[PDB]
Amino acid sequence: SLWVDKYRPKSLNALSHNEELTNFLKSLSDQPRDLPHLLLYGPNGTGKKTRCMALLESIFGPGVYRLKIDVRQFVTASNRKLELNVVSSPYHLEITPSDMGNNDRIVIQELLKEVAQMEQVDFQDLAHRYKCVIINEANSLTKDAQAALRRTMEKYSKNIRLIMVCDSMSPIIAPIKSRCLLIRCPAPSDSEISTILSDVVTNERIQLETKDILKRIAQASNGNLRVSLLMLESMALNNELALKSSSPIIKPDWIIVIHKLTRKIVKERSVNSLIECRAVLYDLLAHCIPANIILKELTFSLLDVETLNTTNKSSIIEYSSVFDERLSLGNKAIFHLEGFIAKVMCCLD
Amino acid sequence: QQPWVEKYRPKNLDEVTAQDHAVTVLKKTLKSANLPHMLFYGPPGTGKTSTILALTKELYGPDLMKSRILELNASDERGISIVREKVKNFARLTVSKPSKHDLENYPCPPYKIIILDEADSMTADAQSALRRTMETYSGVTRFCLICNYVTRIIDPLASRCSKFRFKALDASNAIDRLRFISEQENVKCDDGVLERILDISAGDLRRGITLLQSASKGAQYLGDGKNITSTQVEELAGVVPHDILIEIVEKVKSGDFDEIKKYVNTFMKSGWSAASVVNQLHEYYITNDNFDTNFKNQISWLLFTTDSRLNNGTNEHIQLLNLLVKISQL
Amino acid sequence: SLQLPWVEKYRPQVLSDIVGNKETIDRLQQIAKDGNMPHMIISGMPGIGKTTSVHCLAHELLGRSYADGVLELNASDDRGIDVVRQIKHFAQKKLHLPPGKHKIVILDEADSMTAGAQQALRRTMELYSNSTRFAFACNQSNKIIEPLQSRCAILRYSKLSDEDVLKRLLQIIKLEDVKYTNDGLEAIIFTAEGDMRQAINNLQSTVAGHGLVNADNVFKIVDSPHPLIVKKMLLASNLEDSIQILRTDLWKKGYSSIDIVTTSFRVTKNLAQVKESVRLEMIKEIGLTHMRILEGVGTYLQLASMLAKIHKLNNK
Amino acid sequence: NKFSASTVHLEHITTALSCLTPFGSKDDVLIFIDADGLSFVRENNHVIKIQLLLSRELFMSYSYRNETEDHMKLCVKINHILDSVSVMNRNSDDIVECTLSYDGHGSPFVLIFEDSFISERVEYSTYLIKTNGLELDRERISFEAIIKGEALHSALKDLKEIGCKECYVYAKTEANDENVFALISKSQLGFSKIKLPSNRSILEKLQVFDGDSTTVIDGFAVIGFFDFTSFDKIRKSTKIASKVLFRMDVHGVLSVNILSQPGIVIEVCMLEKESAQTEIELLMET
Amino acid sequence: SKENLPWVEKYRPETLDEVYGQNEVITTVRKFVDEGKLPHLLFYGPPGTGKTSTIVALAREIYGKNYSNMVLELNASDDRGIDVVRNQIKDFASTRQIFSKGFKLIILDEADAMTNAAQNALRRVIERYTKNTRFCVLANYAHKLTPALLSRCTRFRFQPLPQEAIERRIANVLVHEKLKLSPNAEKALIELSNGDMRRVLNVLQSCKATLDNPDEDEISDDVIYECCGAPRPSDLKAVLKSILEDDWGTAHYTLNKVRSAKGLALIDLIEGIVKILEDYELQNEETRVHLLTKLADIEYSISKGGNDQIQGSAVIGAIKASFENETV
Ligand SMILES: Nc1ncnc2c1ncn2[C@@H]1O[C@H](COP(=O)(O)OP(=O)(O)OP(O)(O)=S)[C@@H](O)[C@H]1O
Ligand SMILES: Nc1ncnc2c1ncn2[C@@H]1O[C@H](COP(=O)(O)OP(=O)(O)OP(O)(O)=S)[C@@H](O)[C@H]1O
Ligand SMILES: Nc1ncnc2c1ncn2[C@@H]1O[C@H](COP(=O)(O)OP(=O)(O)OP(O)(O)=S)[C@@H](O)[C@H]1O
Ligand SMILES: Nc1ncnc2c1ncn2[C@@H]1O[C@H](COP(=O)(O)OP(=O)(O)O)[C@@H](O)[C@H]1O
Ligand SMILES: [Mg+2]
Ligand SMILES: [Mg+2]
Ligand SMILES: [Mg+2]
Repeated sequence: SLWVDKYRPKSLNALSHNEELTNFLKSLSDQPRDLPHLLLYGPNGTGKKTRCMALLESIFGPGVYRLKIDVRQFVTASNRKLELNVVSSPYHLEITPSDMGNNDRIVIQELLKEVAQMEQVDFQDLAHRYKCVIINEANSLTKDAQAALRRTMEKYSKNIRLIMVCDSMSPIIAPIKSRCLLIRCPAPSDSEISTILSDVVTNERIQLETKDILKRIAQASNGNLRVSLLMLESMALNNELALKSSSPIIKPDWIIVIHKLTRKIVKERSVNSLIECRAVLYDLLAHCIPANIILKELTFSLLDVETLNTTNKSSIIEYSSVFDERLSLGNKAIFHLEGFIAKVMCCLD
Repeated sequence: QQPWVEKYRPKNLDEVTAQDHAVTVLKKTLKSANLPHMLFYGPPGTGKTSTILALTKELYGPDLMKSRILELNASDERGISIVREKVKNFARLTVSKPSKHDLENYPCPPYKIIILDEADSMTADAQSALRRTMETYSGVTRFCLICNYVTRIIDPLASRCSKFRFKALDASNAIDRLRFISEQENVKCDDGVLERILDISAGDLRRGITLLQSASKGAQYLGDGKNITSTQVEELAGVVPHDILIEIVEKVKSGDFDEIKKYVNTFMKSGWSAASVVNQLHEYYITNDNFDTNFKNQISWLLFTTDSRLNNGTNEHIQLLNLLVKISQL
Repeated sequence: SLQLPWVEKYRPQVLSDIVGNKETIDRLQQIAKDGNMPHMIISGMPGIGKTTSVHCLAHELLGRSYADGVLELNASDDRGIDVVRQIKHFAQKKLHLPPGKHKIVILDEADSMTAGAQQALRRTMELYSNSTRFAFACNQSNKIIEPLQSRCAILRYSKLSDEDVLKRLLQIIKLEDVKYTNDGLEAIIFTAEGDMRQAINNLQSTVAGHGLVNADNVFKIVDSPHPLIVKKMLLASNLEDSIQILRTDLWKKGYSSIDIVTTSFRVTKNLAQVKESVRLEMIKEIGLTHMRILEGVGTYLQLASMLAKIHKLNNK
Repeated sequence: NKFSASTVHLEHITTALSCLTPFGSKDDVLIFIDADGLSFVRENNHVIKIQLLLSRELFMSYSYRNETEDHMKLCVKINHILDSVSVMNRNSDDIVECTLSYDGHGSPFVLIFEDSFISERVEYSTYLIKTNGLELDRERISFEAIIKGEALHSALKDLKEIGCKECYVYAKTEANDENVFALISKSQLGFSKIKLPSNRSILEKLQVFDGDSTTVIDGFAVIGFFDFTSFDKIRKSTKIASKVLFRMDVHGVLSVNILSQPGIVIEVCMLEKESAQTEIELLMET
Repeated sequence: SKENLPWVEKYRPETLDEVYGQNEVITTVRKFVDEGKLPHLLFYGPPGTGKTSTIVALAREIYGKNYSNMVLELNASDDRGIDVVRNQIKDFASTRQIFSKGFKLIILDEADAMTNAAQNALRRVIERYTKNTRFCVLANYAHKLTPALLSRCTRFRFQPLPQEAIERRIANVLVHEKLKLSPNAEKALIELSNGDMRRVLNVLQSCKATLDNPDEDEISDDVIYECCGAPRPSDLKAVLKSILEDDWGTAHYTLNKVRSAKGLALIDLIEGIVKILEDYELQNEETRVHLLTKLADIEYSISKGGNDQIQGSAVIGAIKASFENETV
């Protein structure tokens, strides 16, 4: 398996990148009977899902990591048969309503309502009494599945509990946030990522030459542990079980494509350059990369150019904010992704 | 047992704090039988659902409720078809005969109540198909609409429904309830606490009771028998520490775009919410006396625009960086 | 309980009593006498005589066989492809008509028909063109498919002028011996806006309410067309007067904000003496206000803000 | 229990329910409870109304202990009753004793099915009441015809098979025993006519009056223009009719009276269209 | 019976005498009824102005005991698709009225919610059976009705209720409930209604419930403002004066104190300030534009929620900004 999964912490005592948060999780799990609904928010890849699974182990004992997949099908308002993968555990449940699209409403109103209606009592029943359902990517719920959750998890909370993992809580409506306990998961420092990578290379044979390259991995990952371990394995496979200080820090292909787009924008500012930028943006979108991420990375690559003055960067960030707001309240992403670029190269000239 | 929010839910109308302008009217309804159609609107976690459930319990009782109450929320389909058949049929139903126990213990008004919670999520056609359903069967059926944004309720429906605004629960009107919960849950706190909880929870008692529950859980876990301090509740809420805010504003005072860019980049890794930091910046910049009128006039609009953009579900790194850059160039 | 409304009581029964479209009406009378009436599509706006002319044409043409000759179908009747497959037996029917006369199939409101029905109507119009003729009457000619318009002679009815409205009003008045004055009839025509039916209805209402058709009595029960008040509001010089109109003549009169926004959109589309950039900016502002109104904020402050933005983009 | 009725001849109430189906199949039904018997009333679009009546003699027990009011009115949906009795008639060959019950306003309509081993009990929810204005004037009858059930049922079936978008009725009795009664239809075939015979076994009595039900005259005919959508609502009731009585007044109301063999009495009131008259006369003089 | 009904439904007019405010239309329809000819009517106006009441009372003075067999009332609570128009309305219109009260009446309440296909099909039912039936159309939004339908219907506009009509009806309600209302309370009620009878009746019912002794106890303006939760005029004037003259900190403190004194919301304060601003004698004409634009944006944002403390500061900043161009 991958080094992100093979070395995944499988308990609350195995966490080693945030201790205040681990103490808080232990405090929550000491008395599991009055556990409220929890909303874990923080940067991507900090270990929010790992912390949730550790908490579920701590509350329901070992038994929560034995996942198996259930195929569950619905039908939209019209006769549109739909499928959703449901990975389930003897003590908890996990679904990703965002994977089905704008029709997560039927999923929330049928699957979750059915599980919340069942009492789970087994001959006069914390452990296999209430149920825990994990909503992965709670940000992508389309402002309506969050409305169907306001009463589902407030009326049937005696036999079900909700713990949702979301990076950021801007797209989550106020009523949903009000009913839940907010748990913040800060990103680990570079020293902690270096320590984790050192442990991995100690249990592995990557044959490090200097422990200042693990620091380079940590700095290049921008606080993302999954990405850090992915680069570690990448270099420790392309460069053999050997990591020299000359080894190349591997970055995702879409990132370097966005950097090339940035350099093209800075160099060439003309209508034909705009059309080629559109072609590259279409190629990026053809890989199912979300448009907000494309805009964010493009903006933060444009702000990294050393040949731009402060006024150009301020204009770039203002246009980025305006077009991010437009993208949020929009249907087609290409219009806004093109408008941002057009304004950028109309300002740099 | 159960979360303190689902354990201290008001059971009668006398447990509903801070809303007397509406609870008094609903209590006067008990002796009479002229309950009008009600439109409950207000900020989240203000007690609308609790108030209506308490009123229903006091009017009917556990036995007659199952026959004289219909509750429809956003968790179930409420399209035009459902509105035109199911709600209409329930409104057309005859009032069930109350039992002798019910008549001798409860007022048992000669009508039923249809509770449409989260009515703001209903479409305009569904709300239009309600007007004559309420008007024609007003004498045998009553309607209660619960919503957070009154603008999402169409004007014709808002005209026929009596409007009851539920006030925001601040530290001046909900301190007694939180104190009661604390003394009944044996929660020890310093002076100033249980007021900072209500200040952080802007007009929301549900969150001001969940925060207190989490603080008590942690305090019981640590096991030193010491009170809960303001720092602990603040940290648990998600409030940015004052030192980080001071560093942010010093970087803003500097003006350098790349310094601000890197501080924001390292700040977004901490996971702090953009809304909370924006609110703290608002408090700092408006209540200070070191800034001129023009500075405050411009920054109020800047913070307003940033908050409006954040409420729409946008990237917080782009919005926070833009707000700080703008504040650095005023 | 025995009187019929003046709209139906005075509906013309002969082609000579149909005011307006002088040339078109003369052509229709010539077709009535000569015969050999072609397939026709009669378009135009409401209240001009598109159905009072097709029915009169069918009457004066078929005459005594107006019962076995005129198959009238309209939106109130089912007109699916199945019906078009009632329209086939009627066409196949043989009736001994005078020379030059043909059966008429009056499909009133042909713009609301389904496209399958039209694709079958083409078959019927192609196989049975020598015995029966089709007279489509609609409000927008584009709703009839091009293959059907190809086989038909398009006759477009223009808006009725003030003189053809005044002449018919004078006829109806002389028949109803009501009292009037010149200003009252001018106001009735002004509020009619090229509609004969609306003019008749307004005259009937004024006579019933008061009896004397003067300006005051007409205007106290019939309101001046609000599209014109919207146009007056949008062309104001300073914002004071524009907001003043918006309030007094549109808000306190009971008009809904959404109605004002839609009327403003149409007025801007048809506005004159305004630059294209200004027109498109006003269209954008009106669209934003429409969005705000549809989302729930149906307040007078939104309309005031829209007028302020329009003035701001006008003065610069 | 303010009302209680027991019977074992469930086929009678089954035919009563199947005679109420033509008047829409998912809507409200009015049930009038009085000392004389049990009556179901249905109305459609304010243009046609049916009124079946189950007499006290059809039940061994019929209490009606209600004293405050002489008659009791309740409104229950018909789809619920149909869907229930449909699955209850699965084992109808068993000796079932139906028991109707009603405890007053606010109480459900009970329908107990006991087989001496299983006692199924159903409580139908009663709805608010929105049906007499649709009644012919008894002093204004223009024609009164008594027709046999089988002949009328056959004529209605034929008119259904011909389509019969619109229908016409004729009632002329000439100087001699020339009782003419016909059912003309405006159908795809064109102008079709079904003429009832003048013999006394099919047409027992035809009498045409001058709108007063007292003065009989010959040589004049009363014409009724009816929509066959409403006219087909009596076909399912004529299927079990021994004799059918037709009455119409000058206000344009046709009152079909159906008697079954004691059995069940069915009263249907039908409204006349606005309105071909000369075509009718010319076709029947021909 | 009629004593356990809401005041909005208990005080529904039964005859055209009791419909106030709308005088011209009532006079015209009374003359139409007496003359015996009734055209196809269309009633237009704001909600709660008395359209349904007017048409129902007219159809009770036109029919009587047969108001249930001569009038077919269809509204938004009923399906009104193409099939409904083609079958139910067509069969009601074609049939005869048993000669009762001449023509039959069809009332289409809330016709603005009807689909365009149904309205287009109704055109040839309105003008074919006009000899037997008369159609009435009730709508609040005229843009949702086809122009052809508007052409064949006589348009009567129901204006917002004037002050005099509200005063008369409030007096009727008071006498029928044995209540006392001060002149200032009546002013406040008639002003908060915005030409709505239903709002008046609901607020009066809440006022009666608020009073300890519904009889012997008067409804002052304070009671009205407490029950309806609206700012007092003095509160709005004080907030505005603090914003205009005092500094930023004092203005912020005064706004917060005013809102916390009685739990006042921000949207009602915004509206109250907006009216006073509308009255002002501005001399720059960009003050007005900035005020309207900024306050409309703030109101829309409030309509979608957010930080209620950021929005108050936004309001203060918008006012100060706009009223700095006045001195320019
Ligand atoms: N006035 C009050 N007195 C006591 N508890 C209250 C009050 N208002 C709210 N609460 C508490 O707030 C929690 C939730 O209140 P609810 O009224 O059910 O939520 P809400 O008002 O419907 O907000 P929504 O559903 O998001 S619109 C419960 O634990 C209540 O005990
Ligand atoms: N040219 C005309 N001269 C006199 N009266 C007319 C004329 N056109 C229409 N009318 C009157 O309008 C009414 C009949 O309306 P129509 O002519 O059928 O309207 P229309 O042109 O068919 O518009 P649509 O398509 O039905 S909305 C009667 O009251 C007529 O007297
Ligand atoms: N002119 C009036 N005089 C007295 N009471 C009135 C008047 N207008 C309205 N009301 C009251 O307000 C209630 C609602 O008015 P309605 O006439 O039923 O509805 P409406 O005015 O047609 O508004 P919509 O468009 O139907 S929401 C009535 O039941 C009356 O109690
Ligand atoms: N405390 C930890 N110790 C070691 N590895 C960790 C720790 N926390 C997270 N990780 C690593 O990070 C990877 C991804 O974490 P993940 O659960 O995806 O975070 P998020 O839920 O925020 O995306 C896991 O494969 C895990 O190995
Ligand atoms: Mg609620
Ligand atoms: Mg026409
Ligand atoms: Mg109404």
